[PDB]
Amino acid sequence: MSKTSGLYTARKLRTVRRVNRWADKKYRKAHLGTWLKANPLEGACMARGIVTQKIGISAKQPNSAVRKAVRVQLTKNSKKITAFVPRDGSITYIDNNDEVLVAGFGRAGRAVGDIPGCRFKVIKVAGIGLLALFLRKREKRA
Amino acid sequence: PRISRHRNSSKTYSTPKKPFTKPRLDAELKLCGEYGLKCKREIYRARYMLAKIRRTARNLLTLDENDIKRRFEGAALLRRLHMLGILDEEKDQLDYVLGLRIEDIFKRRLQSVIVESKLAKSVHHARNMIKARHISVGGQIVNIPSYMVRISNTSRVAIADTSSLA
Amino acid sequence: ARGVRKHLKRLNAPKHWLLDKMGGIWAPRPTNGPHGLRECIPLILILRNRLHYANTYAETSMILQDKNVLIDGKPRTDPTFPVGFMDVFEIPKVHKTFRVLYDVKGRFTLVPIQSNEAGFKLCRVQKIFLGDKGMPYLSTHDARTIRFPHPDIKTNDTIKINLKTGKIDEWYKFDIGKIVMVTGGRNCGRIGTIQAIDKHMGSYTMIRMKDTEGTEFLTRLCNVFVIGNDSPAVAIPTTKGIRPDIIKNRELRLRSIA
Amino acid sequence: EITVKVRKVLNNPLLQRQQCVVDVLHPGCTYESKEAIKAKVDQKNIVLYGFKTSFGGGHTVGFCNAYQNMDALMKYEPGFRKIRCGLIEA
RNA sequence: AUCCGGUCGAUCCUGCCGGAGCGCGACGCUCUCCCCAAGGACGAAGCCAUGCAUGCCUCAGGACGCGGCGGACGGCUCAGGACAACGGUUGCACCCCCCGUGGCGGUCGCCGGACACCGCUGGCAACCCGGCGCCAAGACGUGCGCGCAAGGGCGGGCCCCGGGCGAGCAGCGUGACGCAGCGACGGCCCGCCCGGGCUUCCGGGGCAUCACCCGGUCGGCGCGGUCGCGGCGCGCCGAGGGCCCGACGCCUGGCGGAGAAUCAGGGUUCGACUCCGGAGAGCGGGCCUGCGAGACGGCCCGCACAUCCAAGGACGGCAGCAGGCGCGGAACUUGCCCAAUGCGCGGCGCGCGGCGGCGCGACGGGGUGCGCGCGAGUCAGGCGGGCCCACCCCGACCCGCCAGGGCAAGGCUGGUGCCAGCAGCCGCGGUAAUUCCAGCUCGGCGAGCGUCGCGCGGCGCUGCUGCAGUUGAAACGCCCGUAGUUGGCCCCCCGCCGCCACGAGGAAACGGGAGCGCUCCAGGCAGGUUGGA
Ligand SMILES: [K+]
Ligand SMILES: [K+]
Ligand SMILES: [K+]
Ligand SMILES: [K+]
Ligand SMILES: [K+]
Ligand SMILES: [K+]
Ligand SMILES: [K+]
Ligand SMILES: [K+]
Ligand SMILES: [K+]
Ligand SMILES: [K+]
Ligand SMILES: [K+]
Ligand SMILES: [K+]
Ligand SMILES: [K+]
Ligand SMILES: [K+]
Ligand SMILES: [K+]
Ligand SMILES: [K+]
Ligand SMILES: [K+]
Ligand SMILES: [K+]
Ligand SMILES: [K+]
Ligand SMILES: [K+]
Ligand SMILES: [K+]
Ligand SMILES: [K+]
Ligand SMILES: [K+]
Ligand SMILES: [K+]
Ligand SMILES: [K+]
Ligand SMILES: [K+]
Ligand SMILES: [K+]
Ligand SMILES: [K+]
Ligand SMILES: [K+]
Ligand SMILES: [K+]
Ligand SMILES: [K+]
Ligand SMILES: [K+]
Ligand SMILES: [K+]
Ligand SMILES: [K+]
Ligand SMILES: [K+]
Ligand SMILES: [K+]
Ligand SMILES: [K+]
Ligand SMILES: [K+]
Ligand SMILES: [K+]
Ligand SMILES: [K+]
Ligand SMILES: [K+]
Ligand SMILES: [K+]
Ligand SMILES: [K+]
Ligand SMILES: [K+]
Ligand SMILES: [K+]
Ligand SMILES: [K+]
Ligand SMILES: [K+]
Ligand SMILES: [K+]
Ligand SMILES: [K+]
Ligand SMILES: [K+]
Ligand SMILES: [K+]
Ligand SMILES: [K+]
Ligand SMILES: [K+]
Ligand SMILES: [K+]
Ligand SMILES: [K+]
Ligand SMILES: [K+]
Ligand SMILES: [K+]
Ligand SMILES: [K+]
Ligand SMILES: [K+]
Ligand SMILES: [K+]
Ligand SMILES: [K+]
Ligand SMILES: [K+]
Ligand SMILES: [K+]
Ligand SMILES: [K+]
Ligand SMILES: [K+]
Ligand SMILES: [K+]
Ligand SMILES: [K+]
Ligand SMILES: [K+]
Ligand SMILES: [K+]
Ligand SMILES: [K+]
Ligand SMILES: [K+]
Ligand SMILES: [K+]
Ligand SMILES: [K+]
Ligand SMILES: [K+]
Ligand SMILES: [K+]
Ligand SMILES: [K+]
Ligand SMILES: [K+]
Ligand SMILES: [K+]
Ligand SMILES: [K+]
Ligand SMILES: [K+]
Ligand SMILES: [K+]
Ligand SMILES: [K+]
Ligand SMILES: [K+]
Ligand SMILES: [K+]
Ligand SMILES: [K+]
Ligand SMILES: [K+]
Ligand SMILES: [K+]
Ligand SMILES: [K+]
Ligand SMILES: [K+]
Ligand SMILES: [K+]
Ligand SMILES: [K+]
Ligand SMILES: [K+]
Ligand SMILES: [K+]
Ligand SMILES: [K+]
Ligand SMILES: [K+]
Ligand SMILES: [Mg+2]
Ligand SMILES: [Mg+2]
Ligand SMILES: [Mg+2]
Ligand SMILES: [Mg+2]
Ligand SMILES: [Mg+2]
Ligand SMILES: [Mg+2]
Ligand SMILES: [Mg+2]
Ligand SMILES: [Mg+2]
Ligand SMILES: [Mg+2]
Ligand SMILES: [Mg+2]
Repeated sequence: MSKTSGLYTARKLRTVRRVNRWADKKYRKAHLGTWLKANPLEGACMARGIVTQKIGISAKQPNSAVRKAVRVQLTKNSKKITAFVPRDGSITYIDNNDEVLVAGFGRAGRAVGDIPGCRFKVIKVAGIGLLALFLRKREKRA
Repeated sequence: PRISRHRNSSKTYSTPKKPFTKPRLDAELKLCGEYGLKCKREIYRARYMLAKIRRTARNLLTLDENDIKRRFEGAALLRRLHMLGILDEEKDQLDYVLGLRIEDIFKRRLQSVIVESKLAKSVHHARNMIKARHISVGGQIVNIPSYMVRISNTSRVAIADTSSLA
Repeated sequence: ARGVRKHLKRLNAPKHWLLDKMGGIWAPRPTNGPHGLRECIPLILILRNRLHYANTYAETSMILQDKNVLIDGKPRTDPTFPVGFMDVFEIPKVHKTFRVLYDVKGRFTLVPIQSNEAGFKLCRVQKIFLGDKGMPYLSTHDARTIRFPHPDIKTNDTIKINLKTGKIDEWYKFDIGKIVMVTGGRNCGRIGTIQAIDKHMGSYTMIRMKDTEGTEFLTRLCNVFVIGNDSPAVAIPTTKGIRPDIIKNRELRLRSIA
Repeated sequence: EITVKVRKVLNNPLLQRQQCVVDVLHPGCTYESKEAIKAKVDQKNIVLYGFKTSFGGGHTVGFCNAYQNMDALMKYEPGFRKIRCGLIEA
């Protein structure tokens, strides 16, 4: 019957499911424990760090552009990341020592769109929300 | 702990699963037009309050006509549905509960009752008059547009004796 | 812990006390005495919670300091004193005498009784044993002790005690066809006649009884109290140990607001 | 005001008092105080407390402790209610 | 009990990627009124200035002191610990227990002296103490008394089977020891009660790139120790004990349950925190006093850290309540009070707990009009409250956040010209852009909307119900074969399993659910003979 039947086979039916559960990439990513170790944010929604550089990144094949990003050192584990800055003209609030709050792009650690090697993005600069800085609701000191 | 930790609370509405469906999007605003509804939540609440009384009946109807659970809870459900006027006397069968719509629930609101007896010209004027403490239920001043009026208490809906319209 | 418990949270109090879950973090903890924690009621829960002679704890104390309450003929000055099944409850200044029994929902009720009845008590023989220098003793459901009992009295019988001398004047034997009342479980409070006794070697002995309308029920032998011989030796509530079904109870409830 | 009624009267010769629930009816107007309606419910042995007004007005419910002696009130009454009536003030 | 966009010139599939719902936190923007309500848990059980968290009543005006009861309960936390703990279910004929409530009470003439508070003198930086002296008891000490505390030797029947059992159990008699406890205001002792200690059966995480493991380990005999049984410890004797029905080892950002999130049915995931149980108090150990502690708002020692100082010494433990530092994406006042609910002593005590303050974590109700009267505010009096306030009553004045090509509801002008930028996915932009930046208009949800991460759903892409294996990923090259799983037909009316039904017994809160107009409502257990089934 391609599966075992019979009134006394509960142990086998449970062993098979336990073994074949690991064959799914989603389950293996969320349950094995290697992704939690390798995750730069250590399983958190966001993380703060200091900017070490400003950079421009080429887009992928069918598009043509220079995307604006920053290399960031993490406070809590001293890892190296790169984070994207959205919203036209926003790369002008980022001095080379500016505490930044950084979150993900969505897709839970996968690159999106046309930016090669980018999985994070800046949401706050030196204490102030970057979106409200673009919408002209608050301003930086000087 | 503090005593307040033992107090219960609950959500009383369910949002739909596909938000951007056109036919129920305009069917949902004809309802906001025939009744002075503030926002979509007051529709959601209604459907939620239907979805429970529909779950009970279908549980008892799967049972047998002579079981005590049917004899007890179906009688309780019918006795509760007849006092609020959500269901009428001539339908005293548990199978008459399943074909109920939301409009039956909306028709027993105080805002709707006062419109029926023509105390208010429209439903919007009725809502305004409700907020102004201008209407009493059984000699008791009721401020709530969403108030649910029992058939016992529908003979006795008036303007309040204390009022500027008296 | 490192020692005995002296507190009792409100949600952890026995469910037949009918305590309400707001209005307090704590509940009274019954003091040790004639009755256990689970099968009792703290005395305060009658004077304040039920009869409203007092309205707070502090003014419930002063009623019991000046000794206005007698339990089995003695003034108890302790608010968490455990009063329980068959205890005589007499308040003289209001001339109220009660006997503490169970109702048909397993809760304590007070039954008015006459001055010709409050001078005696029914106890259940819990055990016979040899004490010091080999003398015989019997122990009851009230933590009472009697030396040199008449040899006929055996375990599970009930005895009748005058409430001033503290001696025995009558006894009822546990048999077939005796009138009985259940003191705990889930048939607590209802009254019937014994029609079976099934012993199981090593294990519990079960009793089958039958009400006065003929309803039959079962329980353990540790829960059946004899109240007489085909006629109850005492007074019982108006319902007389007949338990309605939920439908008839509902129609009686509908009739009260009617 | 013009309408004062009482129910749930319990005589308590242990605390030397009588306990009551009082309903006050004042359609349209206020009832001005408890010190006012104290006449309808001697006067100095009446202890009035726990008064609530319903929504819209017109109804009030409260509680009465009516003592018989005067030592009884200084003995069995909480030490802050005797200051709300001006009887001690410390 | 629902799907939709993306592989091609076009087409049907497999298959994933993306979208659409609910919940929990964090971030952004924004906020009129009222009710309910969580709040330094998240590999830092990291470190702590200051104040508070435990007191209340026999002998003289009172304090003070002596004596007594309590401080082992209550509060905090989740570090350790995976055949533990914990949940249901048994037992002690192997046990200990304060208070309280019943009992019981037979034991080979009013005694003594001395300690603190206190006087007189001192030492010391301060912590803390010394010397001499008059004085009491419901404190000790010794005791007046009809002999009886522990332990011990004999008192059983050689198919099979009341004092009290299912069960030879408990008492008593009689020979020897012993001289305990209770007696200077009469209590040793006994039953119950609550509580504890262990204990029977079933349940009780992952990894096989951990296949063999253990040697007081498995059993027996004898003593010791314990409240008590027991390899619990010690001497002697034997070689046992566990394992693919997964032992042993390793790992866990592992406290368990009652429960919670999601939602056709079957399921998946999480169990910091309210109740119940366990464990700890910087980390190891040790102990005294007591009925009860291996106690940390008790003591002693080692270690790691701090504190004052005349340099001789003395001295500490916020995972209590506030508060601070550090850390982190992430979490409030150094408030008032014993009035309530309860606990200790009886009149007090109590950072238990209660009341206010901060509080868009989250819940519930009502507004920004209607065809012409209101609420939000203001000032007074009530009501309430430990005292003030909020609510209620009477009197006189008076949005926003995201979008607009498709998925997916909603389309004209200027700027920019593969640049700037958008875009979860398809894609958009090359100087006519339905998508960038703006203006107008329009759409959705709405005092609340968007973004990030995670759980559940979507998903019959984990499949027991219920997937796939000719060619899309997938039948071992073949035969034998143990454990495992499975096994034709037949006798009915016995026994022993399983299985179905009905009972008994044990916890509430949660979850359902009968009845009841907190003005409705989230609630609560109310109420007008009652009720909480
Ligand atoms: K198959
Ligand atoms: K299959
Ligand atoms: K198979
Ligand atoms: K089988
Ligand atoms: K499989
Ligand atoms: K504990
Ligand atoms: K103890
Ligand atoms: K204790
Ligand atoms: K409680
Ligand atoms: K409670
Ligand atoms: K509680
Ligand atoms: K107590
Ligand atoms: K489904
Ligand atoms: K396609
Ligand atoms: K093709
Ligand atoms: K396809
Ligand atoms: K923390
Ligand atoms: K912690
Ligand atoms: K975590
Ligand atoms: K977190
Ligand atoms: K911390
Ligand atoms: K003690
Ligand atoms: K102590
Ligand atoms: K805390
Ligand atoms: K833990
Ligand atoms: K104790
Ligand atoms: K065990
Ligand atoms: K066991
Ligand atoms: K066990
Ligand atoms: K087990
Ligand atoms: K494994
Ligand atoms: K050995
Ligand atoms: K041994
Ligand atoms: K040995
Ligand atoms: K050996
Ligand atoms: K294993
Ligand atoms: K942990
Ligand atoms: K289901
Ligand atoms: K499943
Ligand atoms: K299910
Ligand atoms: K499903
Ligand atoms: K918490
Ligand atoms: K805890
Ligand atoms: K807990
Ligand atoms: K608890
Ligand atoms: K507990
Ligand atoms: K506990
Ligand atoms: K605990
Ligand atoms: K502990
Ligand atoms: K520790
Ligand atoms: K320590
Ligand atoms: K330690
Ligand atoms: K230690
Ligand atoms: K220690
Ligand atoms: K102990
Ligand atoms: K120790
Ligand atoms: K220790
Ligand atoms: K402190
Ligand atoms: K902690
Ligand atoms: K505080
Ligand atoms: K910080
Ligand atoms: K910070
Ligand atoms: K108090
Ligand atoms: K005590
Ligand atoms: K407090
Ligand atoms: K007005
Ligand atoms: K006003
Ligand atoms: K005006
Ligand atoms: K106005
Ligand atoms: K006006
Ligand atoms: K845009
Ligand atoms: K995405
Ligand atoms: K998509
Ligand atoms: K697409
Ligand atoms: K153009
Ligand atoms: K799935
Ligand atoms: K599913
Ligand atoms: K499904
Ligand atoms: K198949
Ligand atoms: K392949
Ligand atoms: K292959
Ligand atoms: K292949
Ligand atoms: K094959
Ligand atoms: K194979
Ligand atoms: K083979
Ligand atoms: K074969
Ligand atoms: K074979
Ligand atoms: K085989
Ligand atoms: K087999
Ligand atoms: K099998
Ligand atoms: K088999
Ligand atoms: K077969
Ligand atoms: K069965
Ligand atoms: K309970
Ligand atoms: K009655
Ligand atoms: Mg504790
Ligand atoms: Mg050997
Ligand atoms: Mg748990
Ligand atoms: Mg827990
Ligand atoms: Mg906490
Ligand atoms: Mg402690
Ligand atoms: Mg310790
Ligand atoms: Mg931070
Ligand atoms: Mg409202
Ligand atoms: Mg599935």
